[PDB]
Amino acid sequence: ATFEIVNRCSYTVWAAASKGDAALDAGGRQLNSGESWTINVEPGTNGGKIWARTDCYFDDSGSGICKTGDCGGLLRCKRFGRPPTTLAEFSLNQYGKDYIDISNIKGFNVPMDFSPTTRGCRGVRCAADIVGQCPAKLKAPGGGCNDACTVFQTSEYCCTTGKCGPTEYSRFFKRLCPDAFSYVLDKPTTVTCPGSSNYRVTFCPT
Repeated sequence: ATFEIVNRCSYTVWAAASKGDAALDAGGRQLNSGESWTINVEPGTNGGKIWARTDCYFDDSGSGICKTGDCGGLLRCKRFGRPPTTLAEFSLNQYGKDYIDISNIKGFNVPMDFSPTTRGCRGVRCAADIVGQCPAKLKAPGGGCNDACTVFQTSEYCCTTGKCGPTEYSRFFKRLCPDAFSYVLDKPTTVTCPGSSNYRVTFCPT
């Protein structure tokens, strides 16, 4: 499957793509404002994610640090990033269907649109100003708006027992971005697309 990752933000981001135990394609790249990066994701990839990282410094070896979404200090991510990270999530070719969603379960850093470029399903977006409106206790100093599980590490926020409900914090994300997951047991906002669809992830869509 082809993903085109587009940075419409006014600032540089460092895109990342991983399935948690390996890079997808090159795993990461710098995207200046307006740049597009096209990756190939193997059919049948389960549990892939794409995100943006902000305020990164990397050396010639591709080693460094980012203020949001750092993936163990590497330009080319093999593992998932440190919250807060708005996530584009996908599982491809699962019994004939692709499944896509946006998630705020690991917080929010950059607004995102995640849309197919082929026919047969709708996209999803979270483009509200979550950082500007972020509750004081969830604001991340490096930028972004953390989820409550990351900040407080309770069973209720992290849904550790597999029973949890919505919270004051999850409802904040849900109010601003209804089409994104706000907590682990949120009513799913997953979209089902035809198997082998292609997609575009746009940072700062509006």
